[PDB]
Amino acid sequence: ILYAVFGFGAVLAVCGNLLVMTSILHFRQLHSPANFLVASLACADFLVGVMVMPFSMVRSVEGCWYFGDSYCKLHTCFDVSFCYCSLFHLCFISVDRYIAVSDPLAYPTRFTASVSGKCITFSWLLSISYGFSLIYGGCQIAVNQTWVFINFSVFLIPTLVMITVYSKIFLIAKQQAQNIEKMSKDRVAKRERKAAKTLGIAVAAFLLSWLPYFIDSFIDAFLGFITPTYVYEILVWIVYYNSAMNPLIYAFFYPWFRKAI
Amino acid sequence: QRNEEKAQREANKKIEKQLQKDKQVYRATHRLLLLGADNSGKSTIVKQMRGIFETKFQVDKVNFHMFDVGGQRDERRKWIQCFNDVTAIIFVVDSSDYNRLQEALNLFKSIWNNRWLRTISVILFLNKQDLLAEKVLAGKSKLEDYFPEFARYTTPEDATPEPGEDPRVTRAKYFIRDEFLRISTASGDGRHYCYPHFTCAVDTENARRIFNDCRDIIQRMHLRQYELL
Amino acid sequence: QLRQEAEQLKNQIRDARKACADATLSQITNNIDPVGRIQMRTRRTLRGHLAKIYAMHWGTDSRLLVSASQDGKLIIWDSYTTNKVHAIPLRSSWVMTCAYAPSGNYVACGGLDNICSIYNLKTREGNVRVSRELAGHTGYLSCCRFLDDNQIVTSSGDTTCALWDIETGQQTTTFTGHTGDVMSLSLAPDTRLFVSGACDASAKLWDVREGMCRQTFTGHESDINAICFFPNGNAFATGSDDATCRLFDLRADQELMTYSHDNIICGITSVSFSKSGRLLLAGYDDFNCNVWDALKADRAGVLAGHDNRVSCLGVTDDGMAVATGSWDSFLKIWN
Amino acid sequence: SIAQARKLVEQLKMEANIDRIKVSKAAADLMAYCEAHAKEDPLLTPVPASENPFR
Amino acid sequence: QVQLQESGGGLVQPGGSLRLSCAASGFTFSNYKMNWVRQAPGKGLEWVSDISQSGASISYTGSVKGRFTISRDNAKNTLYLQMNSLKPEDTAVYYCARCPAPFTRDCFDVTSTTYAYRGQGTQVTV
Ligand SMILES: CC(C)CCC[C@@H](C)[C@H]1CC[C@H]2[C@@H]3CC=C4C[C@@H](OC(=O)CCC(=O)O)CC[C@]4(C)[C@H]3CC[C@]12C
Ligand SMILES: CN(C)C1CCCCC1
Repeated sequence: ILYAVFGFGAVLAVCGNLLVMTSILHFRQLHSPANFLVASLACADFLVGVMVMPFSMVRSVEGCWYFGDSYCKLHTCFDVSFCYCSLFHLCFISVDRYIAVSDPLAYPTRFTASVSGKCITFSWLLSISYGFSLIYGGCQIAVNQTWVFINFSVFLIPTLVMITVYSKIFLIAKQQAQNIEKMSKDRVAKRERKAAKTLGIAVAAFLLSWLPYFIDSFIDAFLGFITPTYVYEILVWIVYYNSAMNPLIYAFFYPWFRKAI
Repeated sequence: QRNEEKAQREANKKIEKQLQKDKQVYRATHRLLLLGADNSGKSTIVKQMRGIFETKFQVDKVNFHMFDVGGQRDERRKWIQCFNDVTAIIFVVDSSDYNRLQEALNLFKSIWNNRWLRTISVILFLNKQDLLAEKVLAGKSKLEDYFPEFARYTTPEDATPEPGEDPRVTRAKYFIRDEFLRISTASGDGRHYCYPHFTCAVDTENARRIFNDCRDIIQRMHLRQYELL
Repeated sequence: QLRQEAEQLKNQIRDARKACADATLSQITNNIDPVGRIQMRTRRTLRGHLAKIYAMHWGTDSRLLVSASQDGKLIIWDSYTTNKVHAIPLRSSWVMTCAYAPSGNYVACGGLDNICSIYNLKTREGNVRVSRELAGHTGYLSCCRFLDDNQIVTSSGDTTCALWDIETGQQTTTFTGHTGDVMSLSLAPDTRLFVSGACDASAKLWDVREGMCRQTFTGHESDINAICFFPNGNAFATGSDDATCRLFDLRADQELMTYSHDNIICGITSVSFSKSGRLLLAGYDDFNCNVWDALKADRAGVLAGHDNRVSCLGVTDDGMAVATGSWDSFLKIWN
Repeated sequence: SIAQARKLVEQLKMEANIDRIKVSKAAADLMAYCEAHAKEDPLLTPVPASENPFR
Repeated sequence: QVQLQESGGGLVQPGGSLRLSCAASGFTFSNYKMNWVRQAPGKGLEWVSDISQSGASISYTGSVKGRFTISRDNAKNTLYLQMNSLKPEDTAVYYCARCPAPFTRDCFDVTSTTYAYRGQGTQVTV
């Protein structure tokens, strides 16, 4: 019965991502260095919902992996490369907004399309390399008390980079918002509310999805309370929902992207 | 026919290379429209910083081209529409005139509510403050005679007067600034903003001012597009 | 006291105009069938300009077109294949007009810089360079058009048109008479007459040889932006800030028909006819162009394709195409 | 501005001695031209995709 | 064509009253913000007042504020300026002006030396 919500999540990961890929690649007024990162994230998020998500759709509820060893290996490698490629992309987009808001005059010179390409290629190669160098009845990635620390640490690096810059932008947004009213205090708070809303939703969209799955892993390995498998799959699904979260948060939420369509 | 098409494609490639090479340059520089009356010291400010008088100044690795339009006739209704894409309008006012000041206000109001010139920020310079201070101390010409509402104006608590400045001069100064800012904030819609400054003819810190205002303008443009402001 | 006879003579002229007006171009035309529902779509979209386009001009071969953009670029496109042919960098980036010579050899452009620059496209070396710069105007050049390779007509923002002999470089004739900025210029098929519309809401016909205005046409309520002869050359059309187009015939010396709608409230920027003169195409400030039946004054179609202000609009001599340039830096070809 | 007014009045008077035709004649002429040349207007008559060079 | 005709004015003693009228023809009077400007003897054109399309927002130059009243009647397509308590710095040629384009709340070039949408003006001397 729980397949309903997973199916709804899969639909968004697939229905709606096309009009982002084709929009960015086709509409010539969006060929900006910033939107290249967004397109790369969109294609990573789609390929998550095309390769690994459908193969874990009915396999999860069934409880048995009825495909084979090679199928499991591909489904795991793709999963640990794809989800982490999406992570580094979110980090790169974030740094892009930071460079756009702070130091805005030298923005075109510092962040060119070439640098966008380097960042995208770096993210892809790093994700694939990590997947290959880590990974290579049913399946269950071994814990061995050591693996989790790695998995998390690599998650721990870009999120802190991507928490701090979004906070720094908020204070920039806070500083500016005061300048309108003083030059022209519920008035300033009106704009502070919207700024906080946009940054908070952007942060929560990833921080409420990946983190439960890493705290569950930690309590499983350390505290000793073995988690029943099904709970593991619900955590996996909540970590895969971020792939559908990204197209809504980064593309649809912006009016200019709306007017592009 | 294949030869002609191949040569045409080669020419288009060699052209697109040059446009790619020039797009960086065009995006790097910021264009500024310098407007002001004959009395206003826009000539002296552009001379100190340095048909159409183009000047270029470079600060903090950023290049601005200021385009003073001098060769045209009195009418500006049509040639102004050429400057929808400039980063800012630097609008210079001779604040010690008291007689051609409403002219400045009218021009500023016309610029503000222009359909094409909307969404353009105005960096407002109030030149000749020395002469205004001298005139106010002299007391020969009374400002109220020109602006009745100044008879009840009160200097606001947020004012930051210069050391050794008489309250009269501060009051007149900020009256003029507020006269401009009323027009500025009457209908802004948050797309563009006015940035008023108090400058003299012996002031050498203007270029950094324009740099700061341009940085603020571009920051606001980025913040509104990311919906963070 | 002079204004007294001026005013009474204007009254006499208006009375003569009223007397000569028996039927309007509404009852005579109502009998024919409507033109239909013309829908056009963008065959080609030319991309490459950095800033907003102001002007453009087809070739006489209906192949090539020059376009002028505020980044300081004069770019020649091959319309069929969307390839570029030349990309000329301008001395001044505020170019408000361009012309492509009828022989195809020359291109002209000018604007706020007060000088009209003429460029040759077929040098022995191969590159494109400044053939000659014409100076003498004291206002921005709003439009320039070529009589031939050696004679060009220009219209400036200093209330004056000028006929230039290019070899000598001097203005052979100085047409004066307008009160406001002359914003548009259109030449007759015989290249003997030409109409010019200015900001005083007036369009004046000039004989190129005589050098003095032959007829004057009023009827607008605001600044005229665009003007264009009817293909046969016995009429012309003008667009203004009134959001209305009007058709004036030379021999009748009176407005025939006005094209306007209650919905439309923004001014016209560019006007051009078709080959047959049955379709009048007008670009508006609301980011899209409208196609009127020039005879029945109906709205026949809409070229809703542009993201910003539609600046220039033109139609091939062959009549196979319509180019529209706008303020979003994109040329579009319609068919 | 006496010279300006004088020249303006002289020019305006010079434009009164023009041979004008009836408006109906002009309307008929324009309609006749449009009807005569309509058969060769690629915009008026939908061009077939065969010989339309924007295929 | 666009024709603005001023009327009223003359020789009045200081502290008197005048009524300046402007008849408009050749355009939709209801759709343009209308202005009054003056040309002092030996001075440049000076903007005096303006009134918006429906008369909702009226503005005056600071000098004359409190004693002049601008109004417009779109029924008969006329613009009015009521002049009270004249003083001998008010002598000038008064020009009615129309704003360059309709549906706009900016008005450029109205004080230009050779504007195309102003009447001949009336002499008001005191
Ligand atoms: C992680 C936590 C903090 C938030 C989880 C919910 C978000 C993913 C939701 C909350 C509000 C939603 C937005 C609310 C409204 C719209 C407008 C909608 O466009 C419309 O035209 C619908 C009508 C409307 O504009 O309200 C497109 C989706 C979007 C951006 C939604 C995208 C998804 C959002 C950001
Ligand atoms: C099972 N999925 C959701 C996880 C696996 C570990 C890396 C992050 C993604």
